[PDB]
Amino acid sequence: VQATREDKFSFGLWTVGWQARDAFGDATRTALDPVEAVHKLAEIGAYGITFHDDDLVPFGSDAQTRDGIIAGFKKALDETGLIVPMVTTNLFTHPVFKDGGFTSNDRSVRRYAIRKVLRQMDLGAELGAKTLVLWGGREGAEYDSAKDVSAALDRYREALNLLAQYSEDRGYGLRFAIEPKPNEPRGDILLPTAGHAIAFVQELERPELFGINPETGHEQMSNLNFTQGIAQALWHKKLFHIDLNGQHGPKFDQDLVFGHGDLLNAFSLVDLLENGPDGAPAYDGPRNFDYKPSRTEDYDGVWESAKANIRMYLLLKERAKAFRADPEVQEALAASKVAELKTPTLNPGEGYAELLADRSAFEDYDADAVGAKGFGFVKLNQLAIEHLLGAR
Amino acid sequence: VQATREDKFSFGLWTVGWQARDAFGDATRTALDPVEAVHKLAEIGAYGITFHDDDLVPFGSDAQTRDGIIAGFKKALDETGLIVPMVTTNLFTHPVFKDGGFTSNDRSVRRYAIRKVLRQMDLGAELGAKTLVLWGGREGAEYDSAKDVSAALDRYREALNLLAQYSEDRGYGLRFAIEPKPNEPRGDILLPTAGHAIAFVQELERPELFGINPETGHEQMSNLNFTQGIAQALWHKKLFHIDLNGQHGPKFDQDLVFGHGDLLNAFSLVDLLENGPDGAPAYDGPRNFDYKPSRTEDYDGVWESAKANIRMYLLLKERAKAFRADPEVQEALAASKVAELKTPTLNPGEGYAELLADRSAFEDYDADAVGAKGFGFVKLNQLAIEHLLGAR
Amino acid sequence: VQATREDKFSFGLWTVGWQARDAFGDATRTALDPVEAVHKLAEIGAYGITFHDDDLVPFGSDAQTRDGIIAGFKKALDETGLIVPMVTTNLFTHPVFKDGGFTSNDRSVRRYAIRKVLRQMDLGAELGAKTLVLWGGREGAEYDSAKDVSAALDRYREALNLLAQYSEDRGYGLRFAIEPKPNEPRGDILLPTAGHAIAFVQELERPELFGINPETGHEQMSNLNFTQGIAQALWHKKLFHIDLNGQHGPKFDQDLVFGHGDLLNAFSLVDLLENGPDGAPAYDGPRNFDYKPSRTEDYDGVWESAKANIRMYLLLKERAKAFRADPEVQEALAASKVAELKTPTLNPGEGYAELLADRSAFEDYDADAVGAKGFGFVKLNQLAIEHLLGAR
Amino acid sequence: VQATREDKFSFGLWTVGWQARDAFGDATRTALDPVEAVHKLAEIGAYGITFHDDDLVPFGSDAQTRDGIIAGFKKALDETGLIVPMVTTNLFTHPVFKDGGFTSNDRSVRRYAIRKVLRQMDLGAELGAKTLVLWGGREGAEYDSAKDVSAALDRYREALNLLAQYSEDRGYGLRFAIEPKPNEPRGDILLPTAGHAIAFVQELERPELFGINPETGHEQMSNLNFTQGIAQALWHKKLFHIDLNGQHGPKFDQDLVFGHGDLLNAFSLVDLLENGPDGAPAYDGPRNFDYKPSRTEDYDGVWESAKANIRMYLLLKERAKAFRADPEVQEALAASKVAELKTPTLNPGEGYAELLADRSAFEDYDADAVGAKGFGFVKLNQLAIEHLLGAR
Ligand SMILES: OC[C@@H](O)[C@@H](O)[C@H](O)[C@@H](O)CO
Ligand SMILES: OC[C@@H](O)[C@@H](O)[C@H](O)[C@@H](O)CO
Ligand SMILES: OC[C@@H](O)[C@@H](O)[C@H](O)[C@@H](O)CO
Ligand SMILES: OC[C@@H](O)[C@@H](O)[C@H](O)[C@@H](O)CO
Ligand SMILES: [Co+2]
Ligand SMILES: [Co+2]
Ligand SMILES: [Co+2]
Ligand SMILES: [Co+2]
Ligand SMILES: [Co+2]
Ligand SMILES: [Co+2]
Ligand SMILES: [Co+2]
Ligand SMILES: [Co+2]
Repeated sequence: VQATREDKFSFGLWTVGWQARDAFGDATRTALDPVEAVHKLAEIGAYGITFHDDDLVPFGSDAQTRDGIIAGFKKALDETGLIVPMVTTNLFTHPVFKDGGFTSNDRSVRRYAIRKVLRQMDLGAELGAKTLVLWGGREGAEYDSAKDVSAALDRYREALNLLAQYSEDRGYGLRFAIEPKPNEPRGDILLPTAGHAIAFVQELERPELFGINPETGHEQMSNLNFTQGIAQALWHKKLFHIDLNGQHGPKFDQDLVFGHGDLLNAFSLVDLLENGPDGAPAYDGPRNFDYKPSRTEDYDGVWESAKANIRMYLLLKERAKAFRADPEVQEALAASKVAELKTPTLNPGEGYAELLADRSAFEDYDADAVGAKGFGFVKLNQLAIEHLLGAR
Repeated sequence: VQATREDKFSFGLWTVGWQARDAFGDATRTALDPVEAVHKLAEIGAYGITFHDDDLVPFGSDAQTRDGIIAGFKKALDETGLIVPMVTTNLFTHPVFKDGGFTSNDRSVRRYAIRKVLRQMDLGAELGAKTLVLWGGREGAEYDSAKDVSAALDRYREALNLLAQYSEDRGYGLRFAIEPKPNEPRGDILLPTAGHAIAFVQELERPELFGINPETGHEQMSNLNFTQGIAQALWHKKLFHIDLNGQHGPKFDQDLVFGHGDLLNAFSLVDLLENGPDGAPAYDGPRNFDYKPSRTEDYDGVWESAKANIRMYLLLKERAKAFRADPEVQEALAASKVAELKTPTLNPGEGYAELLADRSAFEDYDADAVGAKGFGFVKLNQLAIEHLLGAR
Repeated sequence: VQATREDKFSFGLWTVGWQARDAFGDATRTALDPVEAVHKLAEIGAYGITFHDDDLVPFGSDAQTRDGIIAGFKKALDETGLIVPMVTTNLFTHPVFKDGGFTSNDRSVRRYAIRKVLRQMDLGAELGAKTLVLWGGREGAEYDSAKDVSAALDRYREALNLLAQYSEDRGYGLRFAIEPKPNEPRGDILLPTAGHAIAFVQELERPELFGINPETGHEQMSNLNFTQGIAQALWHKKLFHIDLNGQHGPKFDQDLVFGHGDLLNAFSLVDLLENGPDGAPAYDGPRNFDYKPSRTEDYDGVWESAKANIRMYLLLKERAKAFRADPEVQEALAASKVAELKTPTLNPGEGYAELLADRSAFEDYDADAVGAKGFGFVKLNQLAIEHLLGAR
Repeated sequence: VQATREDKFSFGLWTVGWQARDAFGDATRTALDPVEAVHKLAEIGAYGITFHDDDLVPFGSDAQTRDGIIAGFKKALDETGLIVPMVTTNLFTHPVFKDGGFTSNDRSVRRYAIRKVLRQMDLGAELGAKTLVLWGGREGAEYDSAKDVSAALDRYREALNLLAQYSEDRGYGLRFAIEPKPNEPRGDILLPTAGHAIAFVQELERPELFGINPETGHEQMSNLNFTQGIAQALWHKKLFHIDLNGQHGPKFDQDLVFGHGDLLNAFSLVDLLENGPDGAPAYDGPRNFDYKPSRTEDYDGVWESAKANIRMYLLLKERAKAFRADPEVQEALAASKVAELKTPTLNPGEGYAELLADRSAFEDYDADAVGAKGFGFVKLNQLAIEHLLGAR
């Protein structure tokens, strides 16, 4: 397979552009020119690109410099036909953000953070972005007493309400997606899982403008089931965006190519996204790859790794399709009663009164006999893996 | 120290009554008599007792026996002065619940689970319980293709809506607390964290009636910060109840005495619960110990371990108060700007327009000078710890 | 694909025989007769069976019963052609072993554990078993002050040394395999990893008679790389047996079918065992499956899962073979310099002085230039997954 | 409590000198001058300093430069009375080491790695160092097919045998300590735990010269019991050095101050090292703090955090002593039979033949009765914790 713009594969400028300076060593690669990055991505099939303000414009560029950069950027976008679906702001690199942006203990830092974001919203709106992604990487703590969480969530909410206001007033029409992460770089990060971020969003002034941008590895850093969490995000209708990558459980942030960590979970994720209700995908935003080319690689390895993300997604998609169209899989699903979960437990018009009255629901229920019937879940799981292995 | 009824220490009947039959070996202790349990716990200082229907009344007890049992139990309560703050239902032991109660693929099991709960609701109502705790231990899966999560959430919701309805109509006045857990016994349990459970409750028909019952060990099973998650729950006003115990990170469910796992996090948690605003506790519900006396112990070790839960909470409370009252701590708190997070980021009446007009928040802001100043967090953490060690 | 006796797949009687009584619920399956188990497994393609003394003969059977059971068992093996390659002893189920067998703090329990084992050694020898597997599931602790580790290691060694003495003297010719596990059932188990077990064995009196029996899920419970750990056991020549199963990182012991956990690692493992030096396998013992049919299944599901293990292993082998046989893989391997690690760092007869005199090894070495060339590892890995996926 | 030279606290130059440049942000502190560090460390009570070659002399310094730094360095040592008990080599920062030093797939880097190390050995020898620590941080892989583990161990061994030959010919009298780490910076690092490292070492040519340098946080990254691993290292007599710090389970490398992570295990660890065999410590080497002052701190914070390390150790030492001196603990120890483990299982001159003849060890053994007695481990643990809290 080959990707089409229909696939909606995007990459962050900072993925293919990571110079591979890790916590223990120097960069192994030279910087990638953003224009060059646009051309290369277009060429591999990406439909869009995303970036943090500071990825494009060096922190502290004068207006002439910044203006020049933006202009060339837009020219490259025009020429390749790539779009900018989302934009984001770097609130974690500069020493000033060492205790966070929106929730730094220092009031002046909080005011500055908001201004940095507003400035990025303007640039996003001008490039046509539809969503503003917010990754509060420095919002959190290494020690429990250093941060008042309640005060922190109030401050977080306070900054976000202002951003929605500004957008709505300017008629920018942006949506906002909060990106959860459990830890790294802070010992513990606020809004640690997709669950925590959805519950928070529900407390904003204009909740309908807010959703989440969950990332594969972030949920796997807590050993959570990524597909299962995505399923819940879809049930809430809060999956505004998605970051795809690979990770090997609880350890530092690996940012591997999507599919290179937990393959089986990658497989069920692609099944959930594409084999949505009514034939169609359950999700229609960008399929964003938020990964990093391993430090052992050079620029050839960088493009290889970019192509690997798309290949991995398309291969899994193919196998998910085949899986569902297999009459033996259907038979297994029927035997496992997967679809029976979709039928209400209560009959149409039945309330507690009638249920209470139904002797077959309690008084005459043979718990023991039902408890002895197998669900055939293992056999179903085996068919799924055989499809993934191209054995069926 | 000594526990008072005002401390509100409660224990589940299944805690001191755990016969220590684990996944790999037989019970090392004989069955605990419920009346004895009531007597024993009243003696150690508990103010209330909780139980699952099946802890008290053997599954499949005839009306006569059931009544018999309840009546004796009520005497014990009477005699002792213990109350039943919350009640719960066992939807995980009997083989019929191997795929869940409320979200079992099998529709007949779902109907049965509802009926089983309704009945405990009545008993609870009759015993004066104010909360119904729901632990969906078998709601989940071992294999991704075996459970439609979205359908399961719909069915979970459908069952809860009905319980609320019934409670309201019978005038039971119950509140409902969902207990999240990441895994064990299912490979992955639905509503894996406090966050996922709060997000869910928010989608119910009478959300004001639902909250959560987070457990120390459940959150630590995913290596999450328990204190920080409880802080978020209180922010949301969804801490209906709390289960206290100990755990040593991501491994099987250990159920150790509270403070026997992550000691630093038990300290910070007691601090958060008791050193609430207006001097007073941030939480006024039962401090329930949901733990297990280790298998190597006999009944002496059983009572020893029950008392240890109370001693641990009281010893930590004592140090948390001393911590807060220390002038040097007050000095560290100030240097760390912990309270500055409570002051709004914006001046009263300021909106994006005025913030954009402030050159000092961006254009003339010296991020470099601000980024060079330290927060003094390590010194603050060291003082907290010396207070915990009784070294100050 | 079809299994042959030369594949040497074995199953423990306790695998397919697990009644599914977990820590939270009652058994969902009836007991499996050992004889039926023998016919069933011979039937799905296994070449041998393994068992715990107590799996075959109920703890506390008189010699008449015991003898009767052994004779029937022997007939079954007889009629089916299945062998008993290894035997083990249950030193974890009975309450007496709550603090361990060989390392119980109680001296009487230690003497008893040894006797229990000596007897199982007699049975194993009579059945033709060649290896005695020892899984010290109860050796360890929940609390640090409860167990003197040093004393524990002396006592573990004392017992093992006697076992070797006995076998050697009765001429049983047995080999001993220690099975490492990090936790469950004890909070922490002694000799937690393949490394710790190997180091320990090196200290015995007849170390040549001792090795390890590492299990997939055991090493994954610590988020360790199973394949890499086996590679090290092979380098030391201590891989005497191997238990295969699946697990999803650090959580309770799942014991899923082999390959249903970390699929990518299951792949690299088959590759390591089968594509040994010179086409031939690097390992020659039994490929034992120590898994459990999920609690949600009935006997149909049980036989299904037994076959899933064999299937998984043969599908993976087929793909690992193809991977290595692929000229493009062979080319990527050359580019990544994988085989270059086999060339000694030093020239033949080169020592520190010749090395110190080689200016090209340091003085004239261009680290910057070498530092910039990529290893092409992403590409090589992408090739491996495409083979696994059957896309190549 | 104040530190003495007898306490033997040492710090690596790179601990206090860490500029806080992490994987996600710029450095928040300026460079620390080495002479300054020696002076500041002498002042807080450290008895020695350690360093990587590159921490002292910038990579690629000419000889004049290199020579001047050493001379200055030695003068500071001289003036303060501080010693250099161990030295190490940076085989992880420079890009040339992206695939490892001693086990790089590239043969020229391997040769270069050995030369860089021999050079550091000469300087260590000149400074009086007695141990060479080797942390193989870049040895491992991100992908299984990228690294031939067996060949990697051969090359690791080839290099170490050479280092030993050199030291021994020259009369340096060094001892070598391998430092294990499960991951970070590599996805999986070779010799991941203390056990893997000890087993490896037993395979070298002059094993008596090799041991390990385990680090608190490195074992905890795998959720292993650090005290228990140290106990096993002591039993093998391979504890040549120790790195102390704090960590909160499996997540990125935190490098907190000793005791700021798992406080309970920090306590049992100090009890193990100090309440040794006679009355005397079980370990006699340096107590090295390999930690990092949090990114949120300035140099005031740096010096505070250095002191905190020493303060945590001395406070725990004090409590460990008090614990063991308590008659109630002695009583709890007696009831738990801790000391009974130290008594051989067999009576003097008893072998399998005499054990087999003892009907009481099996035939007449009342296992049911023994299994019913408790060990009182919880009560013992509760006494330990109360000593820790200064509650007794
Ligand atoms: O782990 C870093 C995180 O994954 C980051 O890349 C965010 O996605 C970005 O700052 C918002 O788009
Ligand atoms: O881990 C089991 C869980 O913690 C359980 O004990 C519940 O809390 C109970 O079913 C509701 O009270
Ligand atoms: O986790 C249980 C363990 O894996 C067990 O099944 C052993 O392998 C057996 O006791 C020795 O063969
Ligand atoms: O994870 C960093 C590691 O702990 C390191 O600082 C080593 O100790 C050093 O390279 C050898 O001393
Ligand atoms: Co990320
Ligand atoms: Co991301
Ligand atoms: Co629990
Ligand atoms: Co609970
Ligand atoms: Co096992
Ligand atoms: Co096993
Ligand atoms: Co370290
Ligand atoms: Co270290």
